[PDB]
Amino acid sequence: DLASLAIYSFWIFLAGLIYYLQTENMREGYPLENEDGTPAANQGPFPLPKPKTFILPHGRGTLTVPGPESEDRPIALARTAVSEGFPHAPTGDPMKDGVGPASWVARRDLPELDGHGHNKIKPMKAAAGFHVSAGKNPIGLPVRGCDLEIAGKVVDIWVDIPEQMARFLEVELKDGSTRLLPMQMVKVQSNRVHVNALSSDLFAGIPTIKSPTEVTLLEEDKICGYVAGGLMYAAPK
Amino acid sequence: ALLSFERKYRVPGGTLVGGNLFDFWVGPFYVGFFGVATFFFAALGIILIAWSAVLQGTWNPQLISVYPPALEYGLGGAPLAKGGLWQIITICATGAFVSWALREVEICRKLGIGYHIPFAFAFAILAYLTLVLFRPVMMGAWGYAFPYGIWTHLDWVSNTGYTYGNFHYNPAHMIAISFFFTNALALALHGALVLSAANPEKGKEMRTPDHEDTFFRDLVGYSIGTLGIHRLGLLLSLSAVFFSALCMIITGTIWFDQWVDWWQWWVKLPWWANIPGGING
Amino acid sequence: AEYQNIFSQVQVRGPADLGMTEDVNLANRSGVGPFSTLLGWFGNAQLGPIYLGSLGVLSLFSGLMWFFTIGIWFWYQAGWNPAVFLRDLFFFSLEPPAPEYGLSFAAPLKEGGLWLIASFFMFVAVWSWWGRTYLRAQALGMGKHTAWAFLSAIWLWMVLGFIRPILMGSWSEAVPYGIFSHLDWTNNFSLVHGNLFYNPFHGLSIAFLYGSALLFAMHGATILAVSRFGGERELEQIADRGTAAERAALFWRWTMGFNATMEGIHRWAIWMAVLVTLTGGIGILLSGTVVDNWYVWGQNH
Ligand code: BCL
Ligand code: BCL
Ligand code: BCL
Ligand SMILES: CC[C@H]1c2cc3[nH]c4c(c3C)C(=O)[C@H](C(=O)OC)c4c3nc(cc4[nH]c(cc(n2)[C@@H]1C)c(C(C)=O)c4C)[C@@H](C)[C@@H]3CCC(=O)OC/C=C(\C)CCC[C@H](C)CCC[C@H](C)CCCC(C)C
Ligand SMILES: [Cl-]
Ligand SMILES: [Fe+2]
Repeated sequence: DLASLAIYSFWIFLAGLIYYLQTENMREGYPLENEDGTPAANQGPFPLPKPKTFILPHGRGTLTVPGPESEDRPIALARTAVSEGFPHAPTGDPMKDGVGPASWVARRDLPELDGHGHNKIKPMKAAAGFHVSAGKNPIGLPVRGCDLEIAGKVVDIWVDIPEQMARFLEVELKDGSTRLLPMQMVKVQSNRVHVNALSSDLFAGIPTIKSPTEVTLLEEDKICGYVAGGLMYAAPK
Repeated sequence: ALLSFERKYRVPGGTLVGGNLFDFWVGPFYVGFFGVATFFFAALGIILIAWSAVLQGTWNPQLISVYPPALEYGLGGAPLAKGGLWQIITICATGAFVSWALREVEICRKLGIGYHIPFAFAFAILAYLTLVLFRPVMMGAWGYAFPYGIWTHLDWVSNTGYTYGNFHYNPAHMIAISFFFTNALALALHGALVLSAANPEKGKEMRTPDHEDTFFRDLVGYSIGTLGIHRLGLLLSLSAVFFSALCMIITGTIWFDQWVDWWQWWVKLPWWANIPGGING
Repeated sequence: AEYQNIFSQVQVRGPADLGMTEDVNLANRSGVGPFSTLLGWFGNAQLGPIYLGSLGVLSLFSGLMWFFTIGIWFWYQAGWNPAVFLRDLFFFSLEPPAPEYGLSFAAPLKEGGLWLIASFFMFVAVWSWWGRTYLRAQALGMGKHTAWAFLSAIWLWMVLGFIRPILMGSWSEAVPYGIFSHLDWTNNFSLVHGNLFYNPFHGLSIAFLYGSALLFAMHGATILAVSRFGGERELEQIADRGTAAERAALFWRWTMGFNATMEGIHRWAIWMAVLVTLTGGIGILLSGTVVDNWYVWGQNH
């Protein structure tokens, strides 16, 4: 029967489709490793995908995946048990070491570029015509931590020009320096900006950026990682 | 085993119950208190299904069917073989689904991310609870819930539906369907767009988000944006399930007739109700 | 409580983005439209510009004619009475020619001929639009994933209104142009073929339709959960994996035992959705042409 041949054929096609999808989804992180970093014996029934290349715009080079996988950065963690399956505890300051919920990835120390080769993210004071068009404007507002103490004041807004959206709030600290705060980790209010992830004294520990007009992917990851990590490492305060 | 970048994330903490007593993984799976709880409920639920199968006299997954108590049992407990199994299995499932959600929450805490996922999963649980608990309770009997059988639960959908004529006329059902269709449309478009940007024409450099925007702008005159599309996808699928639970929680509780009759608040309207002509005149 | 990033807290507005040029013929790109603060709370506020080429205009022209043919017919059914028009709007229906006419085009206007005319226009409108989704991607140097995914939806539509009717021998088998009437056609179609629940392709189609809501809920929530690390910027995460892509992957690996990649999740997405209409088209195409009763068919196989 045709209907019978059809459905039978579809299930064959589907098994082949799933096989393809799973291997496509192994272009990052595989092969699997033992907790000591060495390759793991069991890699599953699905084989490693064959290399594919991405030619990045603006002479940024080419990415090949799968490929030599390495965390080009030290990991301040230690095994908690002999066997596998147990937590690895931070050897130092998780927040400062960038581990656990405060982890960051060694991305390119370059700014994400827009389609025309310009910095994607930029402080409003450097983006002609950008302004708050709705909602409360956090600029000039005090930034308060989970300790209820004021850590500083909002001196600017870093916007994703292409998407026209607020991504970072630049906060000036007592020492007079500034730090970027992810927009999705703050709560803008009528009189202040509340940050539940950090305590006022921890804002200084937020990794700093080199240029005052741009931010690299590497820095964005350190900033975001550090801030999100406060939810677990700055909660006691 | 671990993904090459996973180790730095497998730190202690994030639990809601049991401190570090269950703070560990089994293979890739995180356990946690809710993990052992899920295993418990799931194991007991599966064992009871197997028991119901021994009673049914079949091992075929196509025939095994666990029916709820008869309507005569109202909301009371029933004997294992006559619906009790369905009642206990329903309790185990609810415990398993809820525990699964709380386990996700712990996972969210350990990774320091938002709780959007378990929050979203809760809508599905509420939809399940609507058909198996809320509606049955409001109608006065567990027997109004669906049976646990691959094909028998479809017959249930059919019988329940036709009990009200053509279910297509349930206005809340229309809305849910529109969200379901619009969702699949949006998922297809979003997957396509990203892929078309990351895997451009041959002989071209990987596209940027701007190309995605320009594409949808040229095509339909508006780009919701990278953030917007994920927000929309979540909203479409959640709204679909919401209107699903809604179209069922009102059927047989505040509505009892053929759903097509509902549309009279528009047709039989006093004035034009009698104007000659059209389809209803 | 915490912020959820479902709606923006503070909207920002700057110069309108005219878009990438690439090989797009700017001669057909309109000017920029106004900003919608209302839309700005959920997504972007910029409206337009839009592109209109020869194919788009043709598509718009045909589409409007399709709408005009159905509308004019509705007025006729309403007796040109505005009141009757608004009350029976959803009850009006432009039905296909009766069976007697087979696949003939000789059906009288008031008895199916107008349906054929409306279908001609819809056929041109859809395919022209399909060519357009292909051309818009080509001009920007993008892959043709959108045109291919669109072909899947078009496939179900082609089967419902043209392919199956032709193999069945009459236009009477096609779907009528009416809100409630096409709903009744759908219900009748199932009763006539022995319960569509037993059409395995319908079952698969449901699994993917349900699976699409499951997958987008999973994906939408996941990206929002890691938006605090710039997760929504998926293309860059693909080019240079960040903690956002890693945390998202680990959340799922720890939850269900396996995960995706920032790029691979979109292949899962495009296929989950595409399979909906793909399997659905097959199931409908096989109905009445090869299988008359699905329930019965299923008991024997
Ligand atoms: C003849 C039948 C009637 C009809 C009768 C009914 C009835 C009766 C119902 C629907 C319902 C629905 N109908 Mg209808 N329906 C008809 C025709 C249609 C048509 C159409 C093209 O014709 C469409 C598109 C729909 C669409 C729909 C959906 C909106 C809705 C189902 C989604 C849902 O509730 O998800 C909700 C999601 C869930 C219930 C899933 C729960 C998930 C749980 C939490 C997780 C499970 C975990 C698992 C056990 C673990 C597995 C382990 C494995 C190893 C992985 N109907 C016809 C006219 N319809 C249902 C509804 O609204 O329900 C609320 C419903 O009850
Ligand atoms: C929501 C409206 C109705 C309903 C209407 C329909 C209709 C109509 C159809 C299905 C179909 C299915 N339904 Mg149902 N279904 C309902 C509620 C449920 C529940 C529940 C706990 O709520 C479950 C687990 C299922 C499960 C299923 C799957 C077996 C099948 C494929 C759907 C799919 O892939 O979705 C997307 C989900 C995924 C892709 C995730 C993977 C889910 C796997 C496939 C589900 C495993 C179910 C499993 C066998 C239960 C035993 C596990 C325990 C170990 C014992 N339904 C309610 C009552 N269902 C289709 C079919 O062919 O049925 C025969 C079908 O046509
Ligand atoms: C009594 C009714 C029968 C039944 C009869 C049918 C029939 C008959 C069909 C389905 C089909 C479907 N059914 Mg059913 N179905 C039943 C019960 C159910 C239940 C349930 C009880 O829970 C569920 C979940 C479903 C689910 C489904 C879907 C998986 C599937 C539709 C795919 C889709 O997205 O189409 C929506 C998408 C399209 C129609 C694509 C068309 C797109 C065109 C190209 C766009 C035109 C746009 C236009 C030009 C104008 C608008 C543009 C504006 C300018 C914006 N059915 C009951 C048992 N069902 C369809 C299928 O494939 O079945 C195998 C189908 O034909
Ligand atoms: C609210 C919108 C949509 C949605 C979202 C959603 N689903 C989710 C999530 C989210 C956000 C998860 O995080 C979670 C997940 O982990 O995904 C991989 C999940 C999930 N959605 C699932 C299924 C599912 N979701 C569905 C639907 C939807 N999910 C929506 C469309 C459907 C249907 C029918 O449409 C199904 C079948 C699971 C794969 C997974 C949750 C896994 C889980 O809870 O595991 C714990 C339990 C077990 C391993 C087994 C329990 C054993 C029971 C004791 C017995 C079974 C009895 C059962 C009631 C009978 C079923 C018989 C049928 C034939 C009727
Ligand atoms: Cl065009
Ligand atoms: Fe995405």
